[PDB]
Amino acid sequence: PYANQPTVRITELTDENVKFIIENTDLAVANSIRRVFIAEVPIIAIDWVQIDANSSVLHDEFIAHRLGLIPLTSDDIVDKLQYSRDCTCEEFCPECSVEFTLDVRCNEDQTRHVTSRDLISNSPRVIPVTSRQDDILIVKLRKGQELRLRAYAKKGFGKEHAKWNPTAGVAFEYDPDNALRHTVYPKPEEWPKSEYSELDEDESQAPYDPNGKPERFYYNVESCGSLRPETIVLSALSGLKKKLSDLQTQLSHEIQSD
Amino acid sequence: FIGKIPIMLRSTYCLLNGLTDRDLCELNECPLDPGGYFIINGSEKVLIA
Amino acid sequence: TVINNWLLIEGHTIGIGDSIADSKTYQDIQNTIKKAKQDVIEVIEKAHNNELEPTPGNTLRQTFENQVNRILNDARDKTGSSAQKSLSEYNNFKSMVVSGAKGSKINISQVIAVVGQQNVEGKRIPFGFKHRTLPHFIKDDYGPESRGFVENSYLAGLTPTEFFFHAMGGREGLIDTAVKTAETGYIQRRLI
Amino acid sequence: QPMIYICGECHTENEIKSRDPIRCRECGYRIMYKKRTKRLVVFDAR
Amino acid sequence: NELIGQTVRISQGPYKGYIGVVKDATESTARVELHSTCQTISVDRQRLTTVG
Amino acid sequence: KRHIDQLKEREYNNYSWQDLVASGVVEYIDTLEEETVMLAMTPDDLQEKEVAYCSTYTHCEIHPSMILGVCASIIPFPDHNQSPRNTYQSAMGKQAMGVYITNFHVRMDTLAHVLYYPQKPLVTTRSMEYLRFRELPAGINSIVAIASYTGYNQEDSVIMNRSAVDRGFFRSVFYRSYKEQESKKGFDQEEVFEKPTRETCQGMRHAIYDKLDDDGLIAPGVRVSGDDVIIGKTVTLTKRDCSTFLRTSETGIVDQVMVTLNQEGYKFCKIRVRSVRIPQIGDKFASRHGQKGTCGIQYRQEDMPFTCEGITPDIIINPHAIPSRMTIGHLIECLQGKVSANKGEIGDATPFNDAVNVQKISNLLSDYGYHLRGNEVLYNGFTGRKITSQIFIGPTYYQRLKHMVDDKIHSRARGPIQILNRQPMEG
Amino acid sequence: RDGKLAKPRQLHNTLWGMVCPAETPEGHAVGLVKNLALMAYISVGSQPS
Amino acid sequence: EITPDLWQEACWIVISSYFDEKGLVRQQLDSFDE
Amino acid sequence: MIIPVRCFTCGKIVGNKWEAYLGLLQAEYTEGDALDALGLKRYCCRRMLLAHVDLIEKLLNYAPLEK
Amino acid sequence: MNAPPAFESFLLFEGEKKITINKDTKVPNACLFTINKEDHTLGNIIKSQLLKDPQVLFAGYKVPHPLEHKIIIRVQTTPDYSPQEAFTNAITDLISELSLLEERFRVAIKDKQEG
Amino acid sequence: SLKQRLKGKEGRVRGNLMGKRVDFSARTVITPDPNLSIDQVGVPRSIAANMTFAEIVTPFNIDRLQELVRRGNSQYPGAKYIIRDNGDRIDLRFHPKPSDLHLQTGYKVERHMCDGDIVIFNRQPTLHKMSMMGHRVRILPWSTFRLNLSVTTPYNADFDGDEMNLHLPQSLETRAEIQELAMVPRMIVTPQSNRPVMGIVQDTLTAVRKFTKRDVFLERGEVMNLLMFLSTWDGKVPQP
RNA sequence: UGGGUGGUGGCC
Ligand SMILES: [Mg+2]
Ligand SMILES: [Zn+2]
Ligand SMILES: [Zn+2]
Ligand SMILES: [Zn+2]
Repeated sequence: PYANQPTVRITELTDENVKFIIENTDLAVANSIRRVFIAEVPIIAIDWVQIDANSSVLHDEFIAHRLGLIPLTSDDIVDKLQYSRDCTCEEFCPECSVEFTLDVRCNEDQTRHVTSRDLISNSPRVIPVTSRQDDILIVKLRKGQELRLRAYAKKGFGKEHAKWNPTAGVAFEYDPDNALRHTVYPKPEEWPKSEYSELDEDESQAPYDPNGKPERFYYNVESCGSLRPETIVLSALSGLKKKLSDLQTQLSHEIQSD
Repeated sequence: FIGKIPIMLRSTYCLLNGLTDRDLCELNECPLDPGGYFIINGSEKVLIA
Repeated sequence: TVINNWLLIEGHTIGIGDSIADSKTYQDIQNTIKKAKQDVIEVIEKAHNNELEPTPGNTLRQTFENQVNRILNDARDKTGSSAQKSLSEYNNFKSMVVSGAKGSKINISQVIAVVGQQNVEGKRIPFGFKHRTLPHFIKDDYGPESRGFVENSYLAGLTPTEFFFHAMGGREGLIDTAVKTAETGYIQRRLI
Repeated sequence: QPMIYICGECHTENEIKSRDPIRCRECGYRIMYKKRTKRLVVFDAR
Repeated sequence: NELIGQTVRISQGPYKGYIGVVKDATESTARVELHSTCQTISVDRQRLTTVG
Repeated sequence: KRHIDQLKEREYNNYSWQDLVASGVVEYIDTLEEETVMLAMTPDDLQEKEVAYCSTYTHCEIHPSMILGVCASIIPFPDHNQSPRNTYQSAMGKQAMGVYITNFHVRMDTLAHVLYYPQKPLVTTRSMEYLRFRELPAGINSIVAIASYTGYNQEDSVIMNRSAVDRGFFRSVFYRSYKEQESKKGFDQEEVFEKPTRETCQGMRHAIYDKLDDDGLIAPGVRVSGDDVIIGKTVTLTKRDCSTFLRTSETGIVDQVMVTLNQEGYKFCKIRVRSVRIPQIGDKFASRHGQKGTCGIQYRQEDMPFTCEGITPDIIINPHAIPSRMTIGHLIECLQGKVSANKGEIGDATPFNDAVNVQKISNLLSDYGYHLRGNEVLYNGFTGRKITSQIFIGPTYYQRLKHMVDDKIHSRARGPIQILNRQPMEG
Repeated sequence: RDGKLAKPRQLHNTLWGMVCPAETPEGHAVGLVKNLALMAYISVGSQPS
Repeated sequence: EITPDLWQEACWIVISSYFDEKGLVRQQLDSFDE
Repeated sequence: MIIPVRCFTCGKIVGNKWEAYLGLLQAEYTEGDALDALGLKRYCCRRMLLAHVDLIEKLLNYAPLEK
Repeated sequence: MNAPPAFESFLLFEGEKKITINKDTKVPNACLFTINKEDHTLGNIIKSQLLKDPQVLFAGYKVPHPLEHKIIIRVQTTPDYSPQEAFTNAITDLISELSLLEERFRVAIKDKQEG
Repeated sequence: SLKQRLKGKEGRVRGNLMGKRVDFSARTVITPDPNLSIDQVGVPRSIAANMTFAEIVTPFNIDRLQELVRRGNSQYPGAKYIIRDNGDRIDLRFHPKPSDLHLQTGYKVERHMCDGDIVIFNRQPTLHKMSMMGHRVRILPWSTFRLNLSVTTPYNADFDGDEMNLHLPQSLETRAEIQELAMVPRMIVTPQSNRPVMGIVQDTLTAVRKFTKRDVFLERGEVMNLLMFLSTWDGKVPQP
């Protein structure tokens, strides 16, 4: 009647992805963690653009949309900034937003590549991912065309928009051999072995296990570069636990008021 | 003078004849336009066979 | 409500693998088609030697066409039956047909075994040109592949002439759809 | 009131008043495009 | 009415920081057409701020 | 071989198609002459020595697939589809949005649709090279999974990925141009461009004129909405309003305003208004095989199914759309899209090729670590459980039609009325 | 249009390589509107002297 | 010389030349010029 | 019209790989090797570069409306 | 036009109780917990944890409509054990599990970053 | 001539007498929604907020109608007109004075269409009686008519771009006439051939054939998850 | 300033 004791093993760790394994856990918990990776991990991205001049051949809304998808390095600021719907400040303050400025004019004859290096921010701790392999291209300008704008970056998570998703691709897989027979192969021999298969080349799938449960959930969380890949997992666990705590608080309030 | 005959684009008697693609781009007419339609009061009309 | 939520656990699909024979039914289908071609050639040969007894109440051309169509229909039905026998229990066409949700056994036969014979106005492809159906054929040819019998299957692709004959056969459905709407509404209007 | 316009081909900023024949003061080109507005525009990047 | 025909900036709430033009208003609330989306919404006058 | 060799150098050599006609190698044939020729479908097959069928060939087809029109030559594997499906695709191939012309930003066209991110097909036909389709495409390659997921895509409906749409998938912008000139109906009837006032103007609607400037023309970059003044126009008798209004439920942005003179020398102006159209529910999408459908619901990324790696379908279509219409070309295209994406080369789907078949594509796919029939094991997007049936999934070219739902929604409650018979108007 | 005759609407054998067998409207004008094949060319005429 | 079993490559070269010389709307231009 | 910033399906950043992809193509590299030389593993990301047509270059040829 | 704003999925408005409890009348010791502005992310784990309790006789969740953000969790327990205490015990167990998981993950990260 | 004005179709008798254009109508594309009862139709907010239904004030509902009148025409669950018993109507879109917001017992309120309202829902090729059924309204976010799938078969709808009309009865007697005669559940069996017109179709049919096979076994967790979806369940778990 | 005419297209 009590939660069991999970264990974690990490098999590969770079600055782009983390490949770990989770033991002794129900499938629902593992799936929910996988889900929080995608949706509810707060991150900083620009969500307010004012355009002063745009002589480029792409209309203003297209520029704003392309700007919003640029990943921003938010490693220690995401937990310090307040959601704009919660900050009591008037208009926009450094406590809840970051200001960006773009001003590029093409006077030379050759085309001018307006890249993310032309985005200038007032917060050194939040810059697009070109800190130190070209940059994100935004537009191209011909001679006589200019683009001047001003943008604001704020806090959000993927449940609101896909520009706040921190993860590029999250791979999740349990039971690499079809021991539990959740999936049923019509012709088993036609199917390639899984990456984490502990099975010799002769047999196609493990013998049926009448009394087994999903365990040993393999993960491969790849970051789009805005958060360090381990920070994504840590923030996901923290956010899920906080959501449960808030639900428990409201539940206790409702119970003691019935 | 007798009258004005509407001219079909990219014909021998159209200004867009024999021009290089560079000239077409400089004239704000893409080289991919097939022609073969008349312009009447600013509307592109096509003669169905 | 219950079934749409159990389907999330079960799942359902369709794909290329559900439209493949076991490479042993293909040989049977090929043999059946070869035998059908041989039989129509034999009927044609017996016809040009005036050894064809006219069927009761039918002209010589009419009975010739009757035997030809009978042979072709027999070939189509046998190949379709073999294709149905070949399908496994995990195939998706079979699952969606036996439940009556969509399609029918003839669709499975046409996808796997053979498209069949095309017609316009209930007859084989007419001699649109002078005594032939297409420039690629030869004058006064009444063989199977020269009058609109599509030998291949939808999976295996159609040859040019079979493709054109299939387009001819398809156009009739569109024309009938165009006219049926125009007539039924008027009929019902007068009735009411 | 000055109602600044832009020529179609030479793109030279030239002023024309009300009830005046539309013409670029040079190059005689007769196509004029209005300049961009001054009031604020705000686009959300969604 | 002063508020009608004014460019306004939403000061607080989820819509904080957005801009628009007031179309109709009452003694309690007002209707603002958002410059960024193809929809007109209703917002409280207290959370409003006229810009320009 | 000499003719082909000279043709291959036709930018150096002046050798062209005309020189080929001159040497008496090809010959134009009309229908009546066609009545008497003997035609060979292909030389390397129908001219070799066998039991003599005709052995008297007088011509040969250049390529059999050359008999299709412009629109039907973009269908991949058309010889694998039922006949009416090709006709339906040809019908709906003229309603897909895309970059309709390179210089679309200059023309002041009416009802111009253009897509943000058009892409060339991953699997093309050799014929669409001469249609310049790889320069003005219309459609986006999308990971399509054929499965019944939630029952929201059953009767020819589709499910789209909300996150993908947020990433710009199938986003499109919609232009619309307005025209208004001032003509003299008489010396007492003269129309001018002038901002109306509440003091002297008698006939007026409930749309205020603050959006436009003193010139009477609304400047570019100004948000507009339904029943908003665009060109402040008055008439003389005294002053009555004849100004044009942006039509209801448009809510665009004035893109550019041009001012010029007609032949009579009157002032003249065309105003273009642009609007961005996110692919919401109810929009119409169609494959290249006559598989039209309307979006049924949009799930976010964490709700869609996924593979061993985190690949989530962009569109999910019902399995029941295939068997009745027998669009096996759709399945073959989806299967070969996977091979084209993994191998990195653009596949070929010329109608009558005979060098490409299901077995070869299956082997090529097996050589990359996928199931040879293109199926994959998906996990349920909500509970994370496996699905007992393997799902067919792969890239496929979809194209977004122009029948948007926001252009068709309409309701009435005691609106305007006709004059002759006092009944509600129409339209 | 509005004619019950189907002979002018059917796909004749002679439309091989001259007219698209597939492209046609499906409304009341089905079969009465046609599009050229890709290689088709229309003769322009010449004096028979 | 004969072109055996490499005809797939050579078959589309003549098509490319034909569409380079004559456009897609050559009938309209020819008729109007005449 | 221009390279998308992010891959539509998964969300990988791809808007910076276009110039590198062209540069690799202007060499002995084939597309199958250029793509995974750039680190594009999932075919959803591969098709994003592989099937993208760049109309911005053609659009840059027209004279700008201003000066 | 009729597009809902993006924040309706996770934001509570004025006068919207996060969780509401109603006593089911068909069978004894049954309750319906209606949680606003939630999705499968939370209901799935709550239900899965509730099934490990041997005093619970029924536990499931459903989403009445994917265009509306609220889920209903139905729990039925043995007579000597209220559903509410079972629900809160499940919450505590999940929180403890997550805390242990994050701690061990931090330990593993430290181990990996220094060989 | 005068004869042309009423000769045939689009004439007087056939164009303005046996067929008219009516107020209180809507039309939009249709998309599937398997979470609605077969007698429900999902309408969008913009359509719902534009079509009104007059309601008689009564001491049993005066408070709610007063609140709706207070809300106005902008906020959705509001009103559009208030009609005095003498025939005069007071608009609500032009910020009326607070004195006119007061309403008596015999007044009429032109409130917006809320949930539970009754509508007529037809498809234009109206062949037989089962193409003009009545549904109950449920308002849903996006802009499209959503209807259950078992109801598509009578209408011959296809969700491939089709559109359907929506007529809103404007009187209590008409509402009771529709509710008691032409609700969807009352039209299950046709009198044309004494057999049902609505059946299980598509994924539901395929999966119910797969579901009731001899070797379909479910663990307790999935059984509870499925029983959560039975509206008529009695709360007793059957013995396995 | 509305009427009239034609064309294109969507669903059966
Ligand atoms: Mg339909
Ligand atoms: Zn702040
Ligand atoms: Zn000038
Ligand atoms: Zn990707």
